[PDB]
Amino acid sequence: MNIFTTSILLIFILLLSPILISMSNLIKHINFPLYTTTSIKFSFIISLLPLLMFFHNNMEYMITTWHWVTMNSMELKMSFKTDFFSILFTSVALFVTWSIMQFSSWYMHSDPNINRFIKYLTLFLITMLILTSANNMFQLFIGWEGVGIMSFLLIGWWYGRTDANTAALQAILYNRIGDIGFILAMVWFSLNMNSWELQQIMFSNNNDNLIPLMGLLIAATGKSAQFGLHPWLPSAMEGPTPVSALLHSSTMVVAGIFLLVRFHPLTTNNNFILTTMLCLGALTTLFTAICALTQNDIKKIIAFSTSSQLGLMMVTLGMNQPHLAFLHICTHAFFKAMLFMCSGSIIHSLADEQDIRKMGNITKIMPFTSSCLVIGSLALTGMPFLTGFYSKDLIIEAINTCNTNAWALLITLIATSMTAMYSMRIIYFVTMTKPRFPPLISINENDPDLMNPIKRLAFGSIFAGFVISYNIPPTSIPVLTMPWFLKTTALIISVLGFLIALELNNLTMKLSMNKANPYSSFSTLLGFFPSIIHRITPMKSLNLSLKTSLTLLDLIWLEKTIPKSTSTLHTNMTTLTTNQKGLIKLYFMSFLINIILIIILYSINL
Amino acid sequence: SGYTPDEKLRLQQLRELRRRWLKDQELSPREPVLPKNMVFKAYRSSLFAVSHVLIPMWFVHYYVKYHMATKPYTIVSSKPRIFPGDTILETGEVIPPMRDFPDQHH
Amino acid sequence: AFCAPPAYLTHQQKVLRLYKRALRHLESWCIHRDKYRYFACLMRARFEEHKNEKDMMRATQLLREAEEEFWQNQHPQPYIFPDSPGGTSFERYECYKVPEWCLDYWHPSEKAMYPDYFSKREQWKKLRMESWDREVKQLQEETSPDGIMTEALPPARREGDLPPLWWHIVTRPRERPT
Amino acid sequence: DSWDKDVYPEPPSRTPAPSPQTSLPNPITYLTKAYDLVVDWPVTLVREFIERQHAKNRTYYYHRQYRRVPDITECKEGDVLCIYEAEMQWRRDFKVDQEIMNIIQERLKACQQREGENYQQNCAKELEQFTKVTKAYQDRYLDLGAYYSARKCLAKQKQRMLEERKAARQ
Amino acid sequence: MLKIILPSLMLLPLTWLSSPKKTWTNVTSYSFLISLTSLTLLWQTDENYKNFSNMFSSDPLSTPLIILTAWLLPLMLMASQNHLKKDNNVLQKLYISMLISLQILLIMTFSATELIMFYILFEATLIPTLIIITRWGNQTERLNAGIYFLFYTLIGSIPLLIALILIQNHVGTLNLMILSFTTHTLDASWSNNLLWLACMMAFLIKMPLYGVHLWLPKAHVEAPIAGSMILAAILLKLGSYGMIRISIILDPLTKYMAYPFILLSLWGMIMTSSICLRQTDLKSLIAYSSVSHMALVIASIMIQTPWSFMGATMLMIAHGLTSSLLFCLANSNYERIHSRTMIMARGLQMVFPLMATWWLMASLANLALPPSINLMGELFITMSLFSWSNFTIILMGINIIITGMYSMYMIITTQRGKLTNHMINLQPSHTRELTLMALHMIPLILLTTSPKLITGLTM
Ligand SMILES: CCCCCCCCCCCCCCCCCC(=O)OC[C@H](COP(=O)([O-])OCC[N+](C)(C)C)OC(=O)CCCCCCCCCCCCCCCCC
Ligand SMILES: CCCCCCCCCCCCCCCCCC(=O)OC[C@H](COP(=O)(O)OCCN)OC(=O)CCCCCCCCCCCCCCCCC
Ligand SMILES: CCCCCCCCCCCCCCCCCC(=O)OC[C@H](COP(=O)(O)OCCN)OC(=O)CCCCCCCCCCCCCCCCC
Repeated sequence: MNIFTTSILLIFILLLSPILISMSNLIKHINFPLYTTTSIKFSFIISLLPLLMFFHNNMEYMITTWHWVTMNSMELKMSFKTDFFSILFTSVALFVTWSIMQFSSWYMHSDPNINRFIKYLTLFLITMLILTSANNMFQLFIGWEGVGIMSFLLIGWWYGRTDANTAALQAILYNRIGDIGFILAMVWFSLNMNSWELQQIMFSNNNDNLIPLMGLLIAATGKSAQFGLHPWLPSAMEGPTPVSALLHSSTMVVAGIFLLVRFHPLTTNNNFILTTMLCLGALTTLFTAICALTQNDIKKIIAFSTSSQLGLMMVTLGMNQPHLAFLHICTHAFFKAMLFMCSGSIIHSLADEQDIRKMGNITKIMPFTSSCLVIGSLALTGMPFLTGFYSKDLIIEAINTCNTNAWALLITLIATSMTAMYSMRIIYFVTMTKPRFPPLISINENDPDLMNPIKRLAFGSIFAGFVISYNIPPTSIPVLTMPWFLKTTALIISVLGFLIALELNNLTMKLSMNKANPYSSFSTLLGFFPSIIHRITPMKSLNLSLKTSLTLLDLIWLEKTIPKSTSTLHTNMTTLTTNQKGLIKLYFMSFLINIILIIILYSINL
Repeated sequence: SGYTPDEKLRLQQLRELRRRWLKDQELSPREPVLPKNMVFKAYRSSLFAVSHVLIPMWFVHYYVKYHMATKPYTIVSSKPRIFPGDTILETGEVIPPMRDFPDQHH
Repeated sequence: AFCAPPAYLTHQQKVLRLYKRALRHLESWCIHRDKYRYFACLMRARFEEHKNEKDMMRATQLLREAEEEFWQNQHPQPYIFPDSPGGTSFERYECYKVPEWCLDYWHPSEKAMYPDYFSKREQWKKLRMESWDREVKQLQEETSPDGIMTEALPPARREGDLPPLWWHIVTRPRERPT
Repeated sequence: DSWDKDVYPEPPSRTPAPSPQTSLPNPITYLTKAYDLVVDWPVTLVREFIERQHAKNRTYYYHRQYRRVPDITECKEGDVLCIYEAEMQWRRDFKVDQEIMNIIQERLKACQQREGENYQQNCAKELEQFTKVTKAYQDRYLDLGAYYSARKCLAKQKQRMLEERKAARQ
Repeated sequence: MLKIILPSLMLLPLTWLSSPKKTWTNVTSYSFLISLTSLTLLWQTDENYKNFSNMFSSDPLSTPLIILTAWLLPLMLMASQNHLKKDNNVLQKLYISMLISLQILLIMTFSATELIMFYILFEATLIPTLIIITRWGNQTERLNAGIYFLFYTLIGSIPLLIALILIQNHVGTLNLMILSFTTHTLDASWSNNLLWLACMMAFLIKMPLYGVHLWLPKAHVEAPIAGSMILAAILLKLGSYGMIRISIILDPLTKYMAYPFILLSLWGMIMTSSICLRQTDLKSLIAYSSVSHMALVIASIMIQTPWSFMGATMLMIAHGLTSSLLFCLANSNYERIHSRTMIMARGLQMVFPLMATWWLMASLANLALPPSINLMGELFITMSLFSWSNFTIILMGINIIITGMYSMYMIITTQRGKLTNHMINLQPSHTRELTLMALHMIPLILLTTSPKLITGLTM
């Protein structure tokens, strides 16, 4: 009971140490990226210890380190709920972030602010672990907003780029709408259960939770970039590739899914919330796969892939399978970390060149990166007994064999087939065909700082799903008695998607121009959602602001009403009263009028 | 059409001055004027593990045992899984096993 | 970038710009090099077959129709070079493009870190100080009393002289400062 | 442990004895033994040194107790002296009731975390205690406003008792 | 309280008797010592209130305002001692005397136990800020700004004086504790409605309420840096403190009389946040942000919930600190480039990295980043407003979204982006102004660490 808490708080202390070293004025004498990478790997080992403990005895922990404040009947205390979810996500996030730190040390070379980059990544990791391990909703909010702000900074890393600043701002905007949902849920729970503590939420499981669950759904939509609040993630690909990987591929974007997993005991008793989560997740995974079908930037392709997988997790939460959603969080974190790392190595080898139309022959010119990219693509599509088998195929079996919406099921299967399709698109246009890059070959992937984190993520993407799923305590009883076409559905549609995409790519190889179609235009232009919404809503909002509020109210009508009208009235009155002619004849006639009026007033008053 | 002689001569002179400026951007070999390795396993990981890990582990363990366990509901854990046939360490009793399992088909 | 745009684009310049943009979008559609070379030779054949037009009113009409066809058949996501505007690496190092006048505000310790560079900087400053009066006189002489004025600038026309307004061109930050 | 099980109840732990079927060594047992020998021994040594230093310099402090001043019900209106004394006593009791509610809520949270999967059945008495003390707190302190006072609490209690008496007529 | 009032009084002979080469140093050091002395009011180990004398008392609400005033005096001196270097010695000492008199009168106003003395010190604080704005302001419009400020406040405060004299005639003493104990319930007639409006409209003017907020943006724009700091960090909070003090004797008709002002506050915070979105002046943007935050404070005080009162106190302290910090950063840029245009200076992150860090931290405080006391106050105000009516969450959410939008827009357009390389007159940084930013940010961190100090009367 002491070693467990000591390990958790030692994770947090080891994460906080490079921040103090950064502000302690000895960075100029040490190797700060290497020191931080060693800090992350030691944090990962010290987090492996409670992973083993929970795999042994399934101890479920709640740790109240520090008492912050007491406000009448609400006792705000810094508490950590060390769950299955907290422990496993902490270990996976630390392993991924170790790979990310080493890859950042390789990739952000010849960068004057590499120490600031590493410090920002460390701050994001600290806030992400706060968000993951938080026991109360206020501390959950602290981690949530810290993660959002560090995302803003890391997207706007190259702050001289206007598009980067715009992407960071719109990520802040969509996340703030999610924050509005989060605040609605938090306020409802404070008013009706007198705490933000998860234990009193568990005691709130037995009544109508429609308003807080709707607020949590809005928060999850904003954070996980579901439909309606999606485009900030592919916009957020504007940051550097390690930022893209760690933030928007493995750790930050699964926070809304983690929030709904956290509040799944409330969610199981509300059928409307489950149905709308299922519909929303199916819609966003179909839409994002369709958008990913015709993209050209490789980072955009894998970002829309990330959004499609988040939609799949939202579908899994729409069914009463939160643990499958968390397992898919872990497996997808491994896949997207290694995929983004391989894509970043491709980009750095091709000199900051990012779209697939000027790539090719990668299988022969970059064999290690091509091998790991193929491994990641196969494990994302769900090749058998890789890390994607133990989450994605169970999700497909559950959605086939449980009572759900028919159209959501159909578009989920179509989205899985299209996931295979865009993975084949990546494989074809990058690793296959003839070279299309500029002639000067500057490919050099022989750095151990590049090879070793990709190797660790490859070992993860091969064996981690197997190890995790065989160490998971049995929960959420899967069904296994199904017909053959409901059992091999995911494998069949993945193979069909690969074959269809291969045939389409060979048709593109065929020497003939075809007329463009509205389906391909809709897919390439992201469903017209960014253009239409990001042009009509900022225009209406800012035009309403300037043309109504500032001008019409403050600079025109409030001034016309109170101060200028008062000054005008008193100026008119003082002119009317000081318009005297200076004639004592008129003055004495006025005095006579005054005398008569006084006599009349006395005579009527009596 | 191509360059005018005006713009061509201006670009030539500006580019020559740019060459001179970029050449002057170089650094002299004295620039800038600034005013126990063993092996990685035996030394480099050793002092780091004993400094940044072991001493913080000491402080964290001290705080956990003598300032958190001394408080009532600070560290609360769920009850352990008790299966039939287990012996309770604290109480000393053995709970009875289950029934006869009539199905032995698989 | 290094040349100022004129008052208007002539017809030949508009046609050449259309040709280059059409080839770029054709390569964005074709992707593969052999397919691109085939269809680019076809596009060149179209431009060659409409090249010898003498009416020039029909030539402007053909340019308008070709532009309409291009806007109908353009790629929604054309290929952009990374350093080109709209690209991924465009304006990436503007955060590092520090202007040269912060060395004026540098502390004497930081100047003492780099003696030779600051000596050469002082030489450049003295050259700028003399050349400014020389070039202001030259620009006053070169300005037309009235008429048409463009953004082109004269060169140095005498020995021992520098082109006018050369400072912000010569001492601009590098494209890869680090 | 400065706390007592009378006000922070805790069921006795029932841990099962280890029954290792496998022949593999337990890395958890190895790491706990190493962790004890490396960390727990020096920490308990320095804590024993600190405790013996405190025993060398031992001091005591007491818990202040207030006598019961007369209640506001026997205070004449406009007599600000006894009204002030009763108002201060009421604010003191209000703060004590806030901390009582904090104690009950902390006890309920501890019950929920201890039971885990069986909290819907094994925390029945904790939830009943929480519900009863919440109902009493709402009857005595709810809807008073930001300027809550003994006079407002007395007026609310009088209104509630009048409603109860009128309901008891029929 | 006299042990704080007397040496603050003795600061004036120190100012007028110090050498011209030692005046700033001596007054800054002894005002820091004054603040350290004022920290002894936090020694509250009992539920009672520290009634020091028959005319001075301390409160869990009055104490943070007094400490904030005593802390803001040396920060005002440090902020204002740069634009007075090309200034006459007697004028510099007069400016320091104006700041010291403001601090003295504000401390006495917050520590007052009698509402007529509160009103006298209210107007006494009205005088020297008008003098500062009119005399040491920069543009032509400082005279119109001073007139607007002075007469908005005066037309507000005259019916307050009439109402205070009426309540004194009805009750007998106009002492705060006596009123709090022998409060009588009003019978809700038209005379009592007018009495309510008379005793609330002065504080609503100085808060400022929406529609009558027009004095604030021009006053803050035309004021010097110390005047903007003292205005946005103390005087609006003085209006809120007056509302909290006077609202205890207005039961029960505040329950229905609060309705127009809550609507005005919510829709006005939305409108002013929109103005911040479309505003071309940085000090105007900060002023309208202050209007929105004080509208939140107005709504909390009107709904009269203990959560609302605590959130109001926390937002008062937090907004005072962060608004003074934002004004000081904007004044640093104004002393650099001699302009207040929002879009003129853009790439300042490149040249001023540590100042950009201060800008980022100030804006994160402004948009209520957790776990700061800004978010504490805003969150508890939101909780109380949702308890009052569940549909207020829409207005709260819109306000939060636009708040984050204008804060991050300010950061991007002032720090991020390409550098305006024509601004050759960018001096690196002053240790004085970096110290000023640090002395603003650190108390925010400490109050975030211990938020029990600024909870206020209710908890
Ligand atoms: C900043 C806003 C300024 C304008 C609004 C000010 C408040 C508006 C509502 C209150 C009325 C005006 C102030 C009255 C102060 C005294 C209140 C009081 O004691 O009430 C109880 C008293 C009643 O006395 P009583 O309470 O003893 O009643 C006796 C009742 N019985 C017999 C049953 C026991 O109300 C009045 O006497 C009010 C008379 C007001 C007449 C003069 C009004 C002049 C115009 C006012 C606004 C002028 C400035 C703005 C001009 C335009 C600018 C654009
Ligand atoms: C089956 C069911 C289906 C249900 C579907 C439901 C759909 C719901 C949709 C809810 C969200 C709608 C509003 C989203 C607004 C997003 C605006 C945005 O971020 O625009 C970004 C844009 C620039 O970005 P862009 O042009 O895309 O890319 C740059 C490339 N050069 O522009 C900018 O960056 C401009 C800068 C910001 C300007 C100020 C914006 C203020 C907005 C205030 C909004 C207040 C009301 C919010 C209401 C939310 C309700 C949910
Ligand atoms: C939503 C809430 C709604 C309810 C509340 C409404 C009221 C809110 C508070 C009132 C605010 C009023 C503000 C008054 C000051 C603004 C006017 C002003 O500044 O006018 C300036 C002008 C002189 O300008 P000047 O300087 O000469 O020229 C410019 C350059 N040379 O000045 C002039 O020309 C004349 C100025 C006259 C003096 C104005 C201030 C005193 C007003 C006295 C009011 C008396 C009320 C009773 C009247 C009799 C009964 C009806």
